[PDB]
Amino acid sequence: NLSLSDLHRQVSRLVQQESGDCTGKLRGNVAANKETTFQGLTIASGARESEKVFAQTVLSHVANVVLTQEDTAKLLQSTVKHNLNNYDLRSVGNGNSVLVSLRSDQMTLQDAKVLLEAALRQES
Repeated sequence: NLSLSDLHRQVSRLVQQESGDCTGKLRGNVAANKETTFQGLTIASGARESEKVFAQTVLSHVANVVLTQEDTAKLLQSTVKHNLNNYDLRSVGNGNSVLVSLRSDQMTLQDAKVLLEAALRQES
C-alpha cells in the first residue's frame, strides 16, 4: 500500500483512463533510507511519506501478532541504541506482547525484520 490519498489518486487516474472494470494490481519496492537517519520523526517533523507507509505497513502486518520476550528484547536494544521508544506494546503474556501502534512515522529495517518474522512465525 501507500498513502490513502496517493492510492486513491493512482486508482482514480486508472478509472479515468477507462480501466475501471479491470482489477487492480499493486506491487511496491522497499528501499533503505541512506539520506536521513532514524530519529522517531513524524510527517510533521521531517519523516518522508514513504517512511510512514513503510512503518504503517509493517504495523498492519503484525496486528494481533504475538511478540515473544525474545522479539521484545531485540526491539528494546534498538530502543536503547536509538535512545527512543518507537513502539506501543501491550503485555499479553508473561513474556509476550502485542504491538498496537507506533510512536513515529519511521521504522528501521532491522526492527521491521524482527516484527515481520514474528508475523511469519505466528502464521506457520
